[PDB]
Formats: sequence, structure tokens, C-alpha cells
Amino acid sequence: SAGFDRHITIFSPEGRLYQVEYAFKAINQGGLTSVAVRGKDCAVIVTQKKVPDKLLDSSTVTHLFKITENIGCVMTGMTADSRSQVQRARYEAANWKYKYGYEIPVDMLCKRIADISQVYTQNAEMRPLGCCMILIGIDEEQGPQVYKCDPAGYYCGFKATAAGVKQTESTSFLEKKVKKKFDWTFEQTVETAITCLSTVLSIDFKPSEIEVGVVTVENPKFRILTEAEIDAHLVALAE
Amino acid sequence: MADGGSERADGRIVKMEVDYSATVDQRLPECAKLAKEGRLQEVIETLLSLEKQTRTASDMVSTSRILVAVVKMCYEAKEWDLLNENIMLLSKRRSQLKQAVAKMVQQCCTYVEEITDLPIKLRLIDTLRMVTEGKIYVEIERARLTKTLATI
Amino acid sequence: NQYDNDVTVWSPQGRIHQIEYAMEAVKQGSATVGLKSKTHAVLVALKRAQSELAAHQKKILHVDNHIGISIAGLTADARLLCNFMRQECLDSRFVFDRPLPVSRLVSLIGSKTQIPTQRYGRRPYGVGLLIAGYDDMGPHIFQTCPSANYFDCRAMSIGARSQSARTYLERHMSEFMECNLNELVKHGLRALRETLPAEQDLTTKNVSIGIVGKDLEFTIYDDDDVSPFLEGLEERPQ
Amino acid sequence: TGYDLSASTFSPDGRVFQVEYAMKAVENSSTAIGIRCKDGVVFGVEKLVLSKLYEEGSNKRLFNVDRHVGMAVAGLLADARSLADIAREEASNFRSNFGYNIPLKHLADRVAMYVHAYTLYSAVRPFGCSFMLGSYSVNDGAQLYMIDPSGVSYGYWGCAIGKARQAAKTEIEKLQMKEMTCRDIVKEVAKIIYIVHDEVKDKAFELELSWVGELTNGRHEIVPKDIREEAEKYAKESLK
Amino acid sequence: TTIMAVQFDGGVVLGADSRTTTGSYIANRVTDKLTPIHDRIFCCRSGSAADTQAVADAVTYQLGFHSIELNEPPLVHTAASLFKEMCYRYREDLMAGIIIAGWDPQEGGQVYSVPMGGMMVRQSFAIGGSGSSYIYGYVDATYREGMTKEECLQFTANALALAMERDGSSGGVIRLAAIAESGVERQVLLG
Amino acid sequence: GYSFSLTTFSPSGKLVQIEYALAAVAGGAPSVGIKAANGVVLATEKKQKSILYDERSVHKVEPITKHIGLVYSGMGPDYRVLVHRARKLAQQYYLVYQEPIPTAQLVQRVASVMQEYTQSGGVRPFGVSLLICGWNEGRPYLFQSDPSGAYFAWKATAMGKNYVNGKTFLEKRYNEDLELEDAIHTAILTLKESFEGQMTEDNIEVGICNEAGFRRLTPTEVKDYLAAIA
Repeated sequence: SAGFDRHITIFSPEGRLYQVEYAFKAINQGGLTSVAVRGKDCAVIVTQKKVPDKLLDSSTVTHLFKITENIGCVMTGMTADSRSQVQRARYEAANWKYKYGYEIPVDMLCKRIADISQVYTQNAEMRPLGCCMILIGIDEEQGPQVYKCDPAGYYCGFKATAAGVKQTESTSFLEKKVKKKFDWTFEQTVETAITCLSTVLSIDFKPSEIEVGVVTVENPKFRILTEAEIDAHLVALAE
Repeated sequence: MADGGSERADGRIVKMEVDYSATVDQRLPECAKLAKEGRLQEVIETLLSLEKQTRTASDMVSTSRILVAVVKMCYEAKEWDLLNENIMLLSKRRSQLKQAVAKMVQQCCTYVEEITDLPIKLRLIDTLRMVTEGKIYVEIERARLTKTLATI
Repeated sequence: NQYDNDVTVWSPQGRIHQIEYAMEAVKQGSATVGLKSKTHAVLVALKRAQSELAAHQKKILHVDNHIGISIAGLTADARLLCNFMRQECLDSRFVFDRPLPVSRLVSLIGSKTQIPTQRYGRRPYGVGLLIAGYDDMGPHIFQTCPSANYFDCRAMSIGARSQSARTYLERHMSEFMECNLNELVKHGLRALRETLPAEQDLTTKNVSIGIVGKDLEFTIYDDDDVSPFLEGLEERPQ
Repeated sequence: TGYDLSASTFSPDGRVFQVEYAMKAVENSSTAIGIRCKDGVVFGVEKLVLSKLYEEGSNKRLFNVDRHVGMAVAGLLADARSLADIAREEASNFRSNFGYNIPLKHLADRVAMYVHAYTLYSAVRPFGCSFMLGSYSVNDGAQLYMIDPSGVSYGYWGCAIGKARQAAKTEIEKLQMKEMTCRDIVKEVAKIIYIVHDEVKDKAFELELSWVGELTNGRHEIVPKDIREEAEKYAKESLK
Repeated sequence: TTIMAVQFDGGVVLGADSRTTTGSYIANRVTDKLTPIHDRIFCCRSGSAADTQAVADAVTYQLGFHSIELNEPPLVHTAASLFKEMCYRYREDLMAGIIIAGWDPQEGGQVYSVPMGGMMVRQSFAIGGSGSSYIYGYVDATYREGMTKEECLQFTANALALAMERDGSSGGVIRLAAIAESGVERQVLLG
Repeated sequence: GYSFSLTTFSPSGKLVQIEYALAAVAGGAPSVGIKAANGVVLATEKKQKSILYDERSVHKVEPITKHIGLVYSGMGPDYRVLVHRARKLAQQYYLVYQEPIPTAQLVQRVASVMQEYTQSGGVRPFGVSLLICGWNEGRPYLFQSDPSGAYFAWKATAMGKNYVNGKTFLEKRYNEDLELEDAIHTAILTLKESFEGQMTEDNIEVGICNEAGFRRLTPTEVKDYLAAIA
């Protein structure tokens, strides 16, 4: 059927176009899964690490990336395209403060990211950066937020978030999870953020195999959890 | 490796009455930290079944009396915590908890002609909680059935 | 065969064939041999006639007072690199007022030939430059290749059927460091006479010899002054 | 396969084969290993003699980027020379704009983004090189990095690049590298080279050992192994 | 305009007047002559007002972007280099009297001086501005090596008040700032 | 097929890649727009794929000036480009003429933007059609652009999926003179023709033009408007 537009970025007879939607299955060669959860006044990123070597280090592995002092992110997809995406995110976050004189909202930043990913679809002759980005941040008079940017130039903000390999299995768990009206008191958030990834991947991970980024109304600085207190939340859910 | 936990269990069965049984539950988390290790061959399932045998034997002596609540609250203690104890992602379902309670439902077969109907169905309603999860697969698949027939 | 079209396209074996084909243009040109002693570096080339009465095409060309090069391959890429070569030699004279070190001039060539071996729109340079020179630490013999690699060496022969010249150089390289120019030159042109078909002889009209010395400026001798060098030779054992 | 011509096109399952093809061109090059002790980084390159006319020190693969930074390249040698001049030029602008030496964590990011840019356009091809970056400082200690042709760059304690990438790191990890000094490392690097195929089906070789750490006071230079020749004296005793 | 900077064992002590004038008319009566760049690095500015405000915004943009990439607190010598790269390049166009001071974890308290020319030099104490010429004989007969923090706050208060005695480009109110490892203490002195 | 490209003709007819770009317009979300006697009503369809998506984050009815609004049916990522183009283009009229730009003037210029990507070749056309409303000089207006670059002036129309059922609905429905309040009543009643199962206050999103300027409706009114009014 296909044929017609499976090399370059032009239209297919009546349908769409294939080179952009081949980047959606370009995330899955990472072999990884990330989960973001917004329940109440805090916000939690959780993502496992996969260290296949003892000669390989520990500090230079983390996918949690601090964009500004109040905005952190996590990256999926292939590795080299992910870091160049972060370099644009760190750059244009500082241009907002210079041009406009105040801290950039987390909502405004995904507009500036997806529009750069838009030109690479509209205008040809550059590979469109097969990686995905998830943001968290605290907004005044709006609470915490979770955003996702796509390689096509799409973005949408939403409460419970999965990415990587296992979206359709983790989001299926979180639809049944976020339907009851339970409150989310900063450990209801984390324990659901663990046990969703822990059952979909089926790992119920040992303490040294993940990362957890957090932000909370109290201390709006982006914060990467210590390995000791990761064990404290792990012994909390399994009493 | 875990023979030190066996000779400490040799101490606690003498000190069920000489010392108080909460101290048996105070020597217990060291044997849990031994089960927290559980690496390859040293302190793993075969020797873990011995502490699981001796902690149930101490649970037999402590709750042979009408103070029954200790054997039950020790179970929802450890059987919710075994996901954090031994091996994560469904441990083994292999001789880490099975015969420790397959002995106990055999004890519920013994006490049903001795103990009255009230604390034994409190005993059954607290063992139905983890029998619904696992431990009735094969071998003693009737760990549920020899006690749900008792409920009839 | 579809991978064999451009410089940009990699192969499923990991070998770019367009660089591998520019090596074949070096084998089209004639043979030339360069070598050096502790004090003197001499490179000897072999002319080729076009017709029976045209002039023979020159190979060795002067560059600077302490640098001279040989040639093998395309004449289009020959003079295009020469004009880049002469411009860099006089810039150090104009700015630094010193002659160039020979080892760092050739590093400019590998940076020069690297861009047309990666970006689309220009073929690699089909060229076989042999380089002799004098920095402050004695003579040097350099070669280049269209794969933009440059090799320091003490003796080298490249061009048509130049493998037989390499076999002569390997079993006489122990003698090269001590002997002076009266035989060091005719150590070199005994290596050219195995790169010939066995019926004709190296005459005075088809050979060039260039000598640069520690106290000697680079000088090209051809067709009249080769006769004090071709005297005192034996024939081939036929 | 077929859709594998440009570097700006995707496969139907979602990977770029032009990056995949350039990775196993590094595989055909000889083995170059890297290792760091608690107070320094020690390089080591197995390098083979072409025929005989090599002049004992030509076309080396142990470069020198900065006062305290050098490379351990392997793959296409001409492509690594142009890439080394980028890192020389990148560290100069950091000096002229900030007034102090480049951190190795920031230097590897600037190089890997430059390698990344040649994996996006149809006009250019990806590089065919992989290399090492080792440095030492008093406020940062010793670091050791690793850059593939795709542009992924992060840190190791030990590595190998060449044919025997797996066959070298099997016996690197049985060393107690966290507490050794980098004078004892030098006699241990030379046996890792000579175990795995130095001249067995090949003709000849020559060992090169680069060297940076506390004993050099932050300088990067080649070993004085020419002095006392102790690397080959200690490694050739491992014949049995 | 008179600015002041003295380092001590812990960190540095800054100080300035306000009195932004034009001709013989005071336009601004109270003025923040010292400007935060990072959490530990301040600068006090002198010269043309519109020139120094434009430079201090660009350095805060460049240094603030630069420290997030390294994931490290920046050096005080790094910040003083960025003012040098703009004042020396755009000379014959700017009139800036920037003095950079602040605490650093690697080196402690540092004070740098970038005058109208474009040079950079580290000093123990530093003066600047139009009214700084009148206290040059007082500041070196009073300075003593090995002061505490409370002596330096006493030192710069008497030192500014002599330049702020009457001199027409100086006076107003004293704004002081102390930068150390713990925090930044800023206070306003009058009477 | 000849097509494959944009800079050449077919031997028989017209440009084929622009026709394929219109196929992506028909596979978009449905929309409707009705020009009444005192105003123009825009209404569109907006369903999330899950219960997780925040509905109050990204909007469909999007104001350009204080009297001009705009909807679409196509791909939202291409939609955000020409919206930001039309914002800055509308300010260039106001800096010159010091007067709010009439609605017939943007459509001269916005269609000339969508014109320009149908050139070159190394570029693709849009996959978005538009509907532009506004009340300038008393009379209200309702236009429609396309990726080819032409434009219109509608009484009532419907784009997106199942537009032929909405067109035969509106052909049987739309009269000449009604108020704006009767216009929204037949604008949701044509959205119910091709919508999915549940239609809440968050499934639709409706904006209007008065003579008092452009306004989009908050879900408090839209819940109270869809409350049993057919």
C-alpha cells in the first residue's frame, strides 16, 4: 500500500505521512520506561536505570535533567538525540528571563520546544530527533503541572503520564488508578508512582536501580532524591 | 551461615518462658536481615525454611494459650513485608512461606477438636488473606481446601 | 553496487568505495622513489613520454628553498595542491620570518583533503605526493594518500609497479644512513630500474633527480646534469 | 536496507543504519584501552607496524588536546585528526572567554554535540571514530570518558576500543583499580595488550602508553618507559 | 558616586552611596548601586548609568546560563573575566567602573577591580567612583591585615562617610552588604 | 502515478499533492460554523483519548484580535504555526493604519502565507483548513481558507469527519434570520449528528462573535446551555 511516501516527508494518497510516525517507534530502542504522576500539590518523576557493566559509572547515567531552578525534566528515546533536545531547553529558558524579566512558565516552554520540532516536519532536510520529553514544574495560582512533548510537535498536559516502551500498559493501570477520589498527600503520589512501574515492568525494583525527581509546593526547587531516602519510601509501601 | 540463627532459635525455645516472647520478636528482625541478604547459596531458601520453621515453632508455643493474637499479627507483619525481605518481583513462591503455614493449617486441623470456634475462625479469616494471593498452587494445593471445608 | 556512488554513503561492510577508488588513480602514474641519509634527502622520479617527439612530462617541482615534492596521479589535483602549498610557505616567511617546519605543513594538507572526503559536492584529490624537507631536526621523507593519511618514512616508492622498488629498499635500508651523495643518489636509482620492463634502460632524457641538503638548497637536475650521476653504473643481470 | 542510504531517513522499525554502519568500522581497528587509578589516568594503545618502512613513532593515536587532556583514538585515522583539531579549538575559546582550564565534563559535551550534528543531514556522513578522554585535576580528580560515533558520551572506570572490546574488558574488571597507584597501573596495562593477539595472526606491533595524573602535576605526556623498559619486561613473563 | 569593597577572612564587605545626579540636580535620591548576579557574587557599578545597567544584565544572562550546564557554583574570577571581555572589546563606547566581589567555595572572598580602561586585577581592598579620590589617603593609613567581619563593617562605614561628607556626587544613604559562606546580610545605615 | 512532487503538472489534470493534503483535512476532528443575523457562532469537537488528559490546557477556539476568532480541522501542530503568523500579521496593519484590521483583509494575507508553502518543493503544504469569523462594520462575516490558498464566504458549513452528513443536515436546517442564541442551539444540534457517545461540558468548545467583540464561552454557560436545550 505504503510505497508512495516512505522515504521522505511528503503526503500519502488520502492518509498521512510515515517518516514522522516512524519516529514514534524510534523511542523504543532505548528499552526504557518513565512515569510521571501529578495527584495533588506535589509532582513526581520516576524512571529506572539499566547499568549493564561494572566498569560503567553511576553518576553519568541519570536521565533526570535540571532545566532551571524550578523546572526539571526526564528524557526517553535514543540517547544522543535526547541531550541535544535538552540543550535547546536550557537555552530558551534563559532567553525568557533576559527578554521578559521573570521566570518562564512550564506551559510556555513546551510551546517553544514543539515549534522547533515542527519546522523539521514542515521543512525537510534534517532528521526529526527521535526522543520524547516530560516536564514538571510549579505554577503560581495553578498548582503543579506535568507536560509531554512529542517528536511530531504535539504537546498536551495531563495528570498521570507514561512513556518509553510500556505506555499502553502503564496508562491502562493509571486510568483504573485515577478514578477514585483519594487524596494525594505526597506519599500516596510516590507509592502509586512506584507500584505502577513496578507491576507493568514486573521488576519491584531493588533500591539502586531507579531515579526519582520531585517538586512540591513547599520547596519549589527541583530535587533529585538521595539513595537513602529512596530506600525509605521503598520500605514505606512494603510495611 | 544461617546456623547461628538456628542456635539462637535453640536459645529462644528455651527462653519462651524464661524470657518474654516479645524478645523472640526482637531476635526475629536479625533473622529477617539474614533473609534480607539471601544472595546465592549462603542464607537462601533451604536455610531460610529453618528460621521459618523455628519462628512458627515459637509461634506455636506463644499462641498455644488463649492469647492467640500474636501468631496472627506476626503473619500480616511478615507476609506483607516479604516483598521487601527476600527477592523482589514475586520472590519464589517456593518453600519460603508455604510449609510454614501448611504446618499451621495442619495445626488448625489439630486445634479444631480442642479450641473453640471463635479464635480458630479468626485464625482462618487471617490466613485466607494470603491464601487468596498464592501458596495453594501445587503439592499442598488443598491448604485452602482442608480449611475451607472446615469453615463449612 | 548501489553503495558505490557517493563519498557520503557508507557500506554494509563499513568501507567507503570512493576513497578506495582514488587509490587506484595513484597506480596510473609512474614510479618515484624517495629516501634520506642523516644529512641528505634525495627523491628520484621517472618521466613518461606522451609521443615520440613531445617533451617529457615533469614530475619533481620546486616548492621552497628547503622543500621539494614529487607527484603521482591526476595533474588537475597536482597543481591545485601546489598553489595551496606555495601560499602557506610564504605566509610563515611574511609573518614569522622563519621557514616552516616540514612536519606541521603536511598536517595542513590532511586538514585540507579531509573536507572533500566527507562533504558532498567534491571528489577526493587523486594524488600521490612524496615530500622531502628540512626542519631544524634534519631531513624528512613524507608521503600522502587520497585517504588523507600521511606517513613519515625513511624510504618509499609509489606509482606503477612500485612493489619491486620496495623490495630493493628493505634489504638496503641499513646502508642508507652513512653513505654520501655520490652513491646515495645511485642507491636510489638502482631501485627505479626494477620498475621498468626488462628490455629498455633508464636513459638521460626520462629521469629527474632532486636533492635538498643540510647546507644545500633544493635543486632539480634533469636531462643535462644527470650524466654525472649515471656514470659508474653496472647493467642489469640479464 | 535500501532505506539505509541517507542519514536523515528512518527505517520502518525506527533506527538509522548509516549510524549503525559507521559503528562497526571502528570494530576493524586495533585495540586501544583506557584505565584510571585513584590519582591518575593511564592510556594504552596496541599499534601495529604496517610493513617495515614505518619510522618508529609516526601517525600515533595518542593525541594531546589541552595541557591536561589527550585522546586515545581508534578507527579511521584521518577522520580522528580533523576531530582532534575541533577539541583543540574548543578548549582555546573556553580559555579566552573564562580564563581557566576546561573541565572534562564540559569538554566531552561540546565534542559529542559536534559529532551529533553529522548524524542528521543528508549532505554529510557520520564520523567513523571512537576515542577516549582522560584528565586530572586537584579540585575534580581523575575522569575517563568515552564517545561513540553516534554521540553518546558518559564516564567509565575502564574501557577498550577496537576488535577486542569485549575480550579486553573481561580482564580489566578483575583489577582493584580503586586503590592502586598509576605507576603500578603501567606494568598492568602492558599485559592486557599482550594477552589478546599482539602478533599472532598479525605481523608486528609496538606499544604506546600515555600518562596523566598526580605524578605529572596535571601534565599529559608519554611514559618514560623507554627508560628501564619495564612494561615489556614484566608483561612478557606472562607467557605461562 | 563612591563604592567600596573590602575582603576579610570569611568573605567580603561591600558598600556604596546613592545620589544619582545629573548636572547639579539629584534625579534619584536612593539607589541600589550594588547588583546581584549570582547568589554569592555581587558587583557595584560606577560611570554612566545606562551603560552599566546594560552590561550587568548581559553578564547575569551569560554567567547564569553557564553555571546550570556545569551543575556547579561559579567562580568569582570567572565572573570578573566576563566584564573584562565586554569592557575591553566595547571601549570608546562605555564608561564603566565595575568592581566585582563575592565569596567562592574554592578560594573564599575575592575582590576584583575593572576600571574604565578594561584591565582586571585582584586587590585586598578596592575603591571607585568620583568621590573615591578624597579617601585614598585615609584608606591606606587605616587598613590593617587580619580584620574580622565586624571591623570591616566599621571600616567601610567610616570610609564612605568621609567621601559622603559633602562632595556633590556623593552622600545620601549607606547601603552595606556582607557575603560569606552562610548567607548575604544587607543593611541600610542612616544616622 | 505522476505526482511524487509539487513543482510539476500531470499530463491530464491538476496538482495531485495538494489533493492529497486535503485528504488529511477530511480525516480531522469535526467542526461547524453558523453565521446568524447578529453574530457568528463557532463550535468544534474535542475528545481526549483517556481520562488523564487535562481539557483546560490546550484550546481550539483561538482569538486573533478582540473581534476575530478562528477554528480549524486538520493537524493541531501545523495549526499553531499560522496562528502565530496571523497574530503578528494583524499587528502590522495596526501599526500602520491605527485601526483594527477588517476580516476580509487577513484572508487576503493568511491565504498568501499558505500559498507560499505550495511553492519550492523542498517543503510540504499545510494539512489544515480554517474558519475565520468577525463582526466588522456592523455586518458579521464567516470565511474558510484551504491549504491550496483559495477562500470563501459561508452562511453555514461544516468540516472534518462526516461533513456530508452535517452538510445535508444544515441544508435542511439553516434559515436566513435567527438570533445568536438560536444559532448556538442548531450548532450543537449539528455537532450531535457526528459526535461520539457522551457529550459533556468538556467535549465541546464554543466561541461567539457579538458586535461587542469576540468571546469564547466558559464551561459554566456551556453546561447550562447544553442542559436539556435539545
